[PDB]
Amino acid sequence: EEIIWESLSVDVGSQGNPGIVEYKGVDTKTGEVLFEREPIPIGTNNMGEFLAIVHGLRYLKERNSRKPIYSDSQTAIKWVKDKKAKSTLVRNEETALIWKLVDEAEEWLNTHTYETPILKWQTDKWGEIKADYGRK
RNA sequence: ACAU
DNA sequence: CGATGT
Ligand SMILES: [K+]
Ligand SMILES: [K+]
Ligand SMILES: [K+]
Ligand SMILES: [Mg+2]
Ligand SMILES: [Mg+2]
Repeated sequence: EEIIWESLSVDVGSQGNPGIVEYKGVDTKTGEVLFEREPIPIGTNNMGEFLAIVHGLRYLKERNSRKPIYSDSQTAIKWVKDKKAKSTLVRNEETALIWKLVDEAEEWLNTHTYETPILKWQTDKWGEIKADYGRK
């Protein structure tokens, strides 16, 4: 089982969990940063991981790219497969933004098609995903 | 347990 | 040490 180097890798970064959430996507081969989301003041690790995959899907579809996406998040991979982010985060005025983005990401999944393979990055075998923030 |  | 998730 080898790395598919012709791929996009995504990851969340946070200050606290729940806390400030951001995410980015990189070229797995080169590490070039292809997109970065502006920090969202409150969210969870898994909401951010989910938004990162969906953004990757949208980014690759817009560019007519058939590359797969790597994520290290078992949870977010399943949420994308299900088209449903089963987060426990309370809904209130401070979490409104992240929940709006998550709701809109689900809605995009429910209105668009893609063949993009969404693959588990095998951290145990390969080290940290190339999109990692270096904060652990 | 496993994945973050 | 705490948290988010299956
Ligand atoms: K990190
Ligand atoms: K990890
Ligand atoms: K746990
Ligand atoms: Mg991650
Ligand atoms: Mg990481």
